[PDB]
Amino acid sequence: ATNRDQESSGFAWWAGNARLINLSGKLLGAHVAHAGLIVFWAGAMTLFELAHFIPEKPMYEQGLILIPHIATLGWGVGPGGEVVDTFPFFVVGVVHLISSAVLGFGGVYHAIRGPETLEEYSSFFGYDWKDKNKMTTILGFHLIVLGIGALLLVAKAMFFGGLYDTWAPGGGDVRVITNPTLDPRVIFGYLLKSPFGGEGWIVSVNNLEDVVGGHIWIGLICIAGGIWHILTTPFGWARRAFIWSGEAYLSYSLGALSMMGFIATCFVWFNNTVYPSEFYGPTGPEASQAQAMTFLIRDQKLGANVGSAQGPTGLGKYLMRSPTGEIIFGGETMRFWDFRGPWLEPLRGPNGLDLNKIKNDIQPWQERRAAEYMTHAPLGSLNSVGGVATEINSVNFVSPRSWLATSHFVLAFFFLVGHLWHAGRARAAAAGFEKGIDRESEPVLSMPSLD
Amino acid sequence: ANLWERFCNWVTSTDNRLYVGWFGVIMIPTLLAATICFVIAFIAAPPVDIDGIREPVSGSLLYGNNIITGAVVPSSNAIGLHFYPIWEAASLDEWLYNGGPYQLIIFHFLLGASCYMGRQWELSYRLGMRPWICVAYSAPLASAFAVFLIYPIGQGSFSDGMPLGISGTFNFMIVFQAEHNILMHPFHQLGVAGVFGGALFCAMHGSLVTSSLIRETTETESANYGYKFGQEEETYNIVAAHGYFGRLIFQYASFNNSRSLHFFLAAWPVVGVWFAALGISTMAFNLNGFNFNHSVIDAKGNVINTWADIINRANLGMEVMHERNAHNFPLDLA
Amino acid sequence: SYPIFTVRWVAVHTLAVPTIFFLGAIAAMQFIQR
Amino acid sequence: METITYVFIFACIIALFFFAIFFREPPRIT
Amino acid sequence: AELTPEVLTVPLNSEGKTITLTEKQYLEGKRLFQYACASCHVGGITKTNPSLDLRTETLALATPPRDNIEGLVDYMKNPTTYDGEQEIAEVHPSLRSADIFPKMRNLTEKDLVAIAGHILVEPKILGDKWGGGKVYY
Amino acid sequence: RGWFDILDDWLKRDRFVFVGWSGILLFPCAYLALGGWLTGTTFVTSWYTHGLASSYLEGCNFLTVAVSTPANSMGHSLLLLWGPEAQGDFTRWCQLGGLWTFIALHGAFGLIGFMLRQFEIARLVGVRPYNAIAFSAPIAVFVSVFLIYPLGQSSWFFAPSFGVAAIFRFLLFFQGFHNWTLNPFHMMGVAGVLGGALLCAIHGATVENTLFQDGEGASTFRAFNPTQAEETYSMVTANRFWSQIFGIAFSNKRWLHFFMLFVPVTGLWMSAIGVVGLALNLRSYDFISQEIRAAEDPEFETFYTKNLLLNEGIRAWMAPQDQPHENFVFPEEVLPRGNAL
Amino acid sequence: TTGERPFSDIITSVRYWVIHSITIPALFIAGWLFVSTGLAYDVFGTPRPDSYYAQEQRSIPLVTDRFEAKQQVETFLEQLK
Ligand code: CLA
Ligand code: CLA
Ligand code: CLA
Ligand code: CLA
Ligand code: CLA
Ligand code: CLA
Ligand SMILES: CC1=C(/C=C/C(C)=C/C=C/C(C)=C/C=C/C=C(C)/C=C/C=C(C)/C=C/C2=C(C)CCCC2(C)C)C(C)(C)CCC1
Ligand SMILES: CC1=C(/C=C/C(C)=C/C=C/C(C)=C/C=C/C=C(C)/C=C/C=C(C)/C=C/C2=C(C)CCCC2(C)C)C(C)(C)CCC1
Ligand SMILES: CC1=C(/C=C/C(C)=C/C=C/C(C)=C/C=C/C=C(C)/C=C/C=C(C)/C=C/C2=C(C)CCCC2(C)C)C(C)(C)CCC1
Ligand SMILES: CCCCCCCS[C@@H]1O[C@H](CO)[C@@H](O)[C@H](O)[C@H]1O
Ligand SMILES: CCCCCCCS[C@@H]1O[C@H](CO)[C@@H](O)[C@H](O)[C@H]1O
Ligand code: OEX
Ligand SMILES: [Ca+2]
Ligand SMILES: [Cl-]
Ligand SMILES: [Cl-]
Ligand SMILES: [Fe+2]
Repeated sequence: ATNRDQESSGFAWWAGNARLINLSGKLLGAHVAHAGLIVFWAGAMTLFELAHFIPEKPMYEQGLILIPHIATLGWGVGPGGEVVDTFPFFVVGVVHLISSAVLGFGGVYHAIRGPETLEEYSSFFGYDWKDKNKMTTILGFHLIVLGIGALLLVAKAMFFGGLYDTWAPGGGDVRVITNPTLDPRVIFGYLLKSPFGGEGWIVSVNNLEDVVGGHIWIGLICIAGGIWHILTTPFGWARRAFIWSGEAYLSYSLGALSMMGFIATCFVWFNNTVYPSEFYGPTGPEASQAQAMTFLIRDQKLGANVGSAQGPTGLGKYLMRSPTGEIIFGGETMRFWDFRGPWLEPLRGPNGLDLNKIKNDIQPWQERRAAEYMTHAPLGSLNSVGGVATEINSVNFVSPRSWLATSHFVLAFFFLVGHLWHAGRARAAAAGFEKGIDRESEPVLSMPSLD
Repeated sequence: ANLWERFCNWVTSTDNRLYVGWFGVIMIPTLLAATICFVIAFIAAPPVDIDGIREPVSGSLLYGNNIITGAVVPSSNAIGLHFYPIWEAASLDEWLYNGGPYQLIIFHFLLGASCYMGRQWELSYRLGMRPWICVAYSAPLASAFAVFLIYPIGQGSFSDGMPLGISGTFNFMIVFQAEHNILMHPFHQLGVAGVFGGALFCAMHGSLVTSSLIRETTETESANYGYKFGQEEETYNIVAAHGYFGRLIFQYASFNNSRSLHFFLAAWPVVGVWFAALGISTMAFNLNGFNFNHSVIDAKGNVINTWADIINRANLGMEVMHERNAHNFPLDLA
Repeated sequence: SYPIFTVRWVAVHTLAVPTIFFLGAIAAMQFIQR
Repeated sequence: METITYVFIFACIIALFFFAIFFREPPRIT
Repeated sequence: AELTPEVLTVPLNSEGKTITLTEKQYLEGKRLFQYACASCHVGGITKTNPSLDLRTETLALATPPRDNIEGLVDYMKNPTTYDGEQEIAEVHPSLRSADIFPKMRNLTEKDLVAIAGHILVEPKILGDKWGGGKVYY
Repeated sequence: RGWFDILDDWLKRDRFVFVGWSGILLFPCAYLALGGWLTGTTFVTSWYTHGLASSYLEGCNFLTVAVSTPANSMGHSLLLLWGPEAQGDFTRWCQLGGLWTFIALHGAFGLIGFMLRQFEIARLVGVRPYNAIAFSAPIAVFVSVFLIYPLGQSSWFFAPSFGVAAIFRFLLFFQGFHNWTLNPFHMMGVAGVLGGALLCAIHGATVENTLFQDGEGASTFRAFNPTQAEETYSMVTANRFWSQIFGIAFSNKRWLHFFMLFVPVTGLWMSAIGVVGLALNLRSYDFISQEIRAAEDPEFETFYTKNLLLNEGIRAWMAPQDQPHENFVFPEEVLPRGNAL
Repeated sequence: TTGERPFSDIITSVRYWVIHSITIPALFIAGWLFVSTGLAYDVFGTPRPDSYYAQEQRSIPLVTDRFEAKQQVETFLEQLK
C-alpha cells in the first residue's frame, strides 16, 4: 500500500489527500470520481426538483434552483416563463445521472485499480508538476474544452431554439438570438465599468445579444489561449514570478474560484436578465421598487396626485429625484433607483419615471406583477418562513436568489481562505521551511537586532 | 545595484524596524488616509444625512458628541451603493452633508487591512516562518468586510454599513436584530461560542501555564524574571499542567501535546469568528435567524407563546421605531 | 482482570441511563399532534 | 472643554504608541 | 380548549343557514389558504392594501356581504371592490382570472368552500390576531 | 491514621474521575443542576408562571426550551419543595417554578464545588492555584446575573430563565430597559471577552507558525514530546515578527501567559460590577447634556438619541407579554411607532 | 493508566453488547411509554394540548398569590370543565 500511512507519506489521515500529490494515477481517479459527484448531484437534484414540481405555481415558490437554469436556456417554457413541457427537465436530470455512473466508474477504477502513477505507463498522460511546458499543455487542453462549452451556449441561443428573454417585446418569451453583439467596444466595455451603484461591472449585462456576443468572444479567446499554451512554454518573467508546484497551482485556482464565487453571488442578487425573475423571483431591489409602485397605484386610484404628494420629510411620498435629477420612487427605495425591469420600464421616460405615463398608462399586468414581486421579496428565515424577521408562521418561502447568494458567499469566502492557506504553504514548501524553523539555522538569529 | 534593485531590497528588507514589503506599499498610504480622515471627521465633521431624508445626524465631537455618542456617520441612502469620492461632489460642504468621509474611510481601511493580512504572509516568508498567522487574522478581517461592505451590498446602500462609532455600532446591532433575528441564527451562535470559548480557553491556557511555572525566582521578585527572552528550555512544566487539567476533568480531555493545544487555541476562535462573519454576510442577503413565531399552537388553535414569541415582541419594538421618518410603505424590504 | 463496578462506572451510568430514557421520551413526542 | 479633554487623551495615547514602539526597552537574548 | 363542531359552524348564507365543517375541511382550508392566498393575506390582513382585512365584521359590511360561505365563494370567482362597484379579477386572484393567476387553475368548488370556511373559522379561534397585524403578534 | 485519614485516602485515589473532599459538594450539586435543566426543558411547562410553553413535551425545540423563573408573585422565595408555596407537592412545585431556584441554587453550590476541586487538585499535584483564581470570573458572573440582579429587582421572575431563546430575551430586555450597551462596565466586559478571544487566536497561531522543525513529517504534531526540555517554537522569531508587523511584541513568556489570564478574567469581573448596579436600576441609561440639548433643539440628533427611540419601542412592544403580572393593556393608539411600520 | 478497564475494550466485547442490546432498548421504550401513556403530563403538571385554556377563556392562568399559589393552580385546573 504505497504511501497510505503517516510514517511513509509524512501526512496524517486528516491531510490524507495530500498523500496524492505525486501519484498521478490515483489523483486522476480522485478527480474523475469527484467530477462524478458533481454530475450525480446535478442529475439527482433535477429529478428531485421535477418530482416535487407543481407547474402552475411559480418556480420560486418551490425551492427550485436547477429547473430555473434549464428554463433560462429556453427549455420547457413559453411566454411569461410558463412551463409548457417538463420533459426537457427530465432529460437533463436523467442524462446527468446516467453520465455520473460513467465518471464514477472511471474514478473508482483509476483510484483503486489502475496504475498509481501514470508516468511509467504513458508520457502523454504522465506529468511532473514542475514540468512547466507539460503544465501549460494540459491547461491548454482545458481552455479549448471551456471555449467549446461557451460556444455550446452560443449554439443554443442562435441555432437550437434561443434563450428565455425576459426583455422580449410584448412580454418575456423564448427568443432566437440572430444579432449577437460582436463589437469589442461593447463587450469589453462591460469589463471596465465600475462595480459600484448604477454601473455594476459585468453584472449589469441586460440583454441577450450582449450575453451571446460575450460568449462568442470568450469561446474564441479560450480556444486561441489554449492553442497558445499548447504551443508555448512559460516566459522568463512568468518563471520568476510564480511558484511551480501542484500545491501552488491549486492555490491559484482556489483564488480564482473564490473570485468567481463572489461574482456569482452578486450576479444572482442583482441581475434579472440571465437570472429571470420569472424563474428566480424578484431581486431585492426589484421587490422594494415593486412595493412603491403598488402603493402609488393604490393611492392614485383613490385620488392622490402622486407627483405633488409631499411625504413627512419634505421629499415626495411616491416620487422624488435621484442625486442627478431623474424621477425615481421615494421612501427607502430611493437607494434602488438603478433597478431596471420589464414591468417598470414602460413607465420610464428620458428623465426617469414619467408622471403622464404613471397617471394614464399603467396596465393591469403591471399592477399584478408589482404586487407579486412586493409579496415575494427575498427576505425569509433559515427554516423558510417567508417575509420579515417578525412575520408569523404561514408562508413557506425563501427566495432562490437568497439561497444562491448566501451559499455562494460562504463558498467563495472559504475558497479565499483555502487560497491563502495553500498559497502560503506552497511558498513555504518551495523555500523549504513548511515543517518549521531549522533549530541550527534559525534565520532571525543571523539578522541584526531591530534595536 | 541599480535604483530599482536597491528600492526593492529596502522595501523587502528584514531589517526595517517596521516591515514595509509590497503589501505595505499599498497598506501604508491607504491606512494613513483612512486614519487621518477618520480623526478629522470624528472631531470636526458637520451632521450627515445618513437616511437620505434631509434629517442630518451629528457624529462629531465639536457638534455636540462625546466619545461614546460620536461617530463618522454612514453615507446617504440617496447615494446607495454609488461610489461617492470627493471629486463627485460639487463642494466639500456637499461632500460632508452626504457622508463622503465614511466612504473614503471604509474603502481605504478595507484595502489597507487586506494588505495588512498579505503583509503578515509576506513577513513570515522573509523570516522563514510557517505562513498561516494571516489566516487567523482573516477572521476579524472577514468580519469588518461583512459590516462595512457585504451588508451594504446586500441591502443596496452604504447607509446600512456599521457606523464608525461606539453608539452607532449599537444602533447597527439593534436594527440588525429587528430585521434578521440574528440572535436566533446559528452562525451568530457559533460566533458567540467562538468568542466566549476563545475567552474561556485564553483564561484556561493563561492560568495553566502560569500555574506550572518552574521556580526560578524569590518571593520578593516577579516570577516573570524567571524567564529570559530566547532561552532554549521551556519555562513551565507541561507534564504538571496536564497532570493538573487531566485530573480536573479526566485524563483524555486534557492535551499533552503543546502543538495540538496551540492549534486548538488558534482554531476554536478563528472558526467561530469565520461563522460570525458569514452570519452577517449571509443575513446580508436576508437569509435570516430561525423563526418560530407562533410555532406552538393548542388543540383549538390558540397560540401558546414560547420565548421565541417574547423575542419577537422586542424585535417588533425595534422594527417599528427605527428610522422613524424614513418608511412610507408598510414593509421594510431592505 | 479489571473490576466492573467502579466510581467511573457509576459516573457513566448516572448520565447514560437517564439520557437513553429521555431520548425515548423525546422520540415519542415527535408523534404528538394537537 | 469636553472636546479638548477627549482630544487631549487621544493625542496622549497616540504619543504613547510612538514611545512604546520606537523607544521600547529592546528585547535582548541573554 | 378544542376545535369543536360549534367552532366549525359558520354561516352558509345571508339568510341564517349554517354549515358545520369537518376537521378535514378545516385542515384543507388552512392548506389551500396558505397555498393561494397567504402571500398577501397572512394572518387575515392584506399586504397590498392594508386598509381592507379579512375580519368577519369587515366582511359583513362589504357589498355584497362576504361574511358567509356563499359571499366568499362568489368573491373567489368574481372579486369586487368593497362597495361591489368594480370587478377586480384582472388584479385579484379568482377563478375568472385563473389564466393570469395560474395558482387558481387547480382550485375546485370544494377547495373554495374550504378556503371560505378557513376565513370564517380562524377569527373564532384567533380573535383580534386575525386581521390585527403585527400589533397582535 | 483514623477514619478521617482513611476517608481522605479513598477520596484522593488516582482514578478515571478524581473525587476529593470537594467532590462531595460538587458531584451531587452539578448533577442535580444539569439533571434539573434536562428534566424541565424536556417535560416542564411555564404556563402558570409566564404563560409560555417551554419543554419538548409541549412542542418547543432546543432553541426555545427553558426552565423559566417563578411567577413575580413568588418574590424571592427559596421555593423549597417542602416550603409554604409547594408544601411538598412535586407537581405543584414544578408548576410554580421550583425547578428554577433548584437549578440556580444547586448550580451555585456546584460552582463552589468546582472551584474547591481546582484548589484541591492543584494542591495534590503541587501546582500554583491560578486556574481556580481565574474561575472566580465565571463565579462573579453567575452570582451577579442569576442571584444579585433578581435580588435587587422585584423577584426571581426577572432573573434569566435557563434557556437559549430565554437568554436572548434577557439580552434584549437589558438593552430596552437598562440601555446596557451604554454601560462602561459592560464595555470593559466586551473588551476582555473579545480581547481574550483575540489573544487565544493570535497566540495559538503564533506558536503554530514559529514551530521548530522537529520531525520529518509534513504534519507537525507528532514532532513534539511532553517530556522534552526545549521550547517547541521560537520566541525570538515570534518576537521579531510581531515587533515588525504590529510594533510591539511579547518577549517574556511568563508575562504573556499571565496576561492571557488577566484580560478575560478582568473583563468578566467588570461586567459583573455593572450588573450589580443594574440590580438596582442604577444604569448608564442617559447622557444628561445630550437630553437637555435634544429637548430644546428638535434638529439635534445623534446615534445615542436614535438608540433610545429603539429602547422605547422594545419596552412598549414587549412589556405586556413579557411582564404578564402587570396586566398591561396598551391601546394601539399609544404604541410608539414611526411612519408606516 | 488509572486501573479501570479501557472503554474501547469494554465496548468492543461481546458481553457488553449482550447486556446493552437489552438495557438500552429497554430504557428507550420505558421513556417512550412515559410519554405515550400520558404519565409525563401527570407527573410534571404540564398541559396537554386541550388543557391550556377552557373552551371560551383567553386569559392565561397566571399565579398571583405566593402562599395560596397551590390552591390557585388547583382552581385553574378545576375550571378546565
Ligand atoms: C479544490 C479545492 C481544494 C482541494 C483539491 C484541496 C486539497 C487539499 N487540501 Mg485544502 N482547502 C480548501 C480547498 C481545497 N483543498 C478550502 C476551500 C479550505 C478552507 C477551509 C482548505 C483548507 C485546508 C487546510 C486547513 C488543509 C488543507 C489540506 C489539503 C490537502 C489534504 C486534504 C485532505 O485530506 O482533507 C481531508 C478532509 C477532511 C478531514 C474533511 C474535512 C471536512 C470539512 C471541514 C467539513 C465539510 C462540511 C460539509 C461541507 C457540510 C457538513 C457535512 C455533514 C456530514 C454534516 C489537499 C492537497 C491540508 C494540507 O495543507 O496539506 C498540504 C491541510 O492541513 N486544506
Ligand atoms: C471526493 C472525496 C474524496 C476522493 C474522491 C478521495 C480519493 C482518494 N483518496 Mg481521500 N479522503 C477524503 C476524500 C476523498 N478522497 C476525505 C474526506 C478524507 C478524510 C477522511 C480522506 C482521507 C484519505 C487518506 C488518509 C488517504 C486517502 C487516499 C485516497 C486515494 C486512495 C483511496 C484508497 O486507497 O482506498 C482504499 C479503500 C477501499 C478499497 C474501499 C472502497 C473505496 C471505493 C473507492 C468506494 C467506492 C464506492 C462507490 C459507491 C462505487 C461505485 C462504483 C460504480 C460506479 C460501478 C483516492 C484517490 C489514500 C492515498 O492517498 O493513497 C495514496 C490515503 O492514504 N484519503
Ligand atoms: C449551492 C448549494 C445549494 C443551494 C443554494 C441549495 C438550495 C436549496 N435546496 Mg438544495 N442541495 C444541495 C446544495 C444546495 N441547495 C446539496 C449539496 C444537497 C445534497 C444534500 C442538496 C439537496 C436538497 C434536498 C433533498 C432539498 C434541497 C432543498 C433546497 C431549498 C431549501 C434549502 C434549505 O431549506 O436549507 C436548510 C439549511 C441547511 C440544512 C443549512 C446548511 C448549513 C451548512 C451545513 C453550512 C455549510 C458550511 C461550510 C460549507 C462548511 C465549512 C466548515 C469550515 C470548518 C471550513 C433551497 C432552494 C429542499 C427543497 O426545497 O427542494 C425542492 C429539499 O428538500 N436540497
Ligand atoms: C479526464 C478524464 C480521464 C483521463 C485524462 C484518463 C486517462 C487515461 N485513462 Mg481513464 N477513464 C475515465 C477518465 C479519464 N481517463 C472515465 C470517465 C472512465 C470510465 C469510462 C475511464 C476508464 C478507464 C479504463 C477502464 C482505462 C482507462 C485508461 C486510461 C489511460 C489510457 C487512456 C487512453 O489510452 O485513451 C486513448 C483514447 C481513446 C481510447 C479514445 C478517447 C475517446 C473519448 C471517450 C472521446 C470523448 C470526447 C470528450 C472529450 C469527452 C467529454 C467528457 C465530459 C463531458 C465529461 C490514461 C492514463 C487505461 C489504463 O489506465 O491502463 C492501465 C484503462 O484500462 N480509463
Ligand atoms: C485559466 C486560464 C489561464 C491560466 C491559468 C493562464 C496562465 C498563464 N498564462 Mg495564459 N492565457 C489564457 C488563459 C490562461 N493563462 C487565455 C484565454 C489567453 C488568450 C488571451 C492567454 C494568453 C497568454 C499570453 C499572451 C501569455 C500568457 C502567459 C501565462 C502565464 C503567466 C500568467 C500571468 O502572469 O498572469 C498575471 C497577469 C498579469 C501579470 C497581467 C497584469 C496584472 C493586472 C494588474 C491584472 C488586472 C486584472 C484585475 C485582477 C481585475 C480583473 C478584471 C479586469 C479584466 C479589469 C501562465 C502560465 C504568458 C506566458 O508565459 O506564455 C507562455 C503570456 O505572455 N497567457
Ligand atoms: C452536597 C449535596 C447537596 C447540597 C449542598 C444541597 C443543597 C440544597 N438542596 Mg439538594 N439534594 C441533594 C444534594 C444536595 N443538596 C441530593 C443528593 C438530593 C436527592 C435526595 C437533593 C434533592 C433536593 C431537593 C428535592 C431539594 C433540594 C433543595 C436544596 C436547597 C435547600 C436544602 C436545605 O434547606 O437543607 C436543610 C438541611 C440542611 C442544611 C442540613 C443540616 C445539617 C446540619 C448541619 C445537622 C443538623 C440536623 C439535625 C440532626 C436534624 C434535627 C431535626 C429535628 C429538630 C426534627 C439547597 C440548595 C431544595 C431546593 O433546591 O429548592 C428550590 C429542594 O426542594 N435538594
Ligand atoms: C475514490 C475514493 C472515494 C470516492 C469515491 C467516489 C466519489 C465515487 C463516485 C461514485 C459515483 C459518482 C457513482 C455514481 C453512480 C451512479 C449510478 C449507479 C446511476 C444510476 C442511474 C440509474 C439506475 C437511473 C435510474 C432512473 C432512471 C434511468 C429514470 C428515472 C428514475 C430512475 C432514477 C430510477 C472515497 C471518498 C469513498 C474515499 C475512498 C477513495
Ligand atoms: C461572457 C460574457 C461577457 C464577456 C466576458 C468577457 C469578455 C470576460 C473577460 C474576462 C477577462 C479578460 C478577465 C481577466 C482576468 C485577469 C485576472 C484575474 C488577472 C489576475 C492577475 C494576477 C493574479 C496577478 C498576480 C501577480 C501580480 C499582480 C504581481 C506579480 C505576482 C503575481 C503574478 C502573483 C459579457 C460581460 C460581455 C456579458 C456577459 C457574458
Ligand atoms: C430535577 C430533580 C431531580 C433530579 C433529576 C435528574 C438528576 C435528572 C437527570 C436527567 C438527565 C441526566 C437527563 C438527560 C437527558 C439527555 C438528553 C436529552 C440528551 C440529548 C442529546 C442530544 C440530542 C445530542 C445532540 C447532539 C449534540 C449535543 C452535539 C453532537 C451532535 C448531536 C446533534 C448528536 C430529583 C429526582 C433529585 C429531585 C427533584 C428534581
Ligand atoms: C448534447 C445534447 C444536446 C441535444 C440537442 C437538442 C436540440 S434542442 C432543440 O432544437 C430545436 C431546433 O433544432 C429547437 O427548436 C428546440 O426548441 C430545442 O429544444
Ligand atoms: C468531617 C470531618 C471533620 C471532623 C474531624 C474530627 C475528627 S475526630 C477524631 O477522629 C479520629 C479518626 O479520624 C479518632 O482517632 C479520634 O479519636 C477523634 O478525636
Ligand atoms: O436604512 Mn438603515 O435600516 Ca436596512 O431596513 Mn429598511 O433600510 Mn432602513 O429600514 Mn430597516
Ligand atoms: Ca386535534
Ligand atoms: Cl434607528
Ligand atoms: Cl418606504
Ligand atoms: Fe502558550
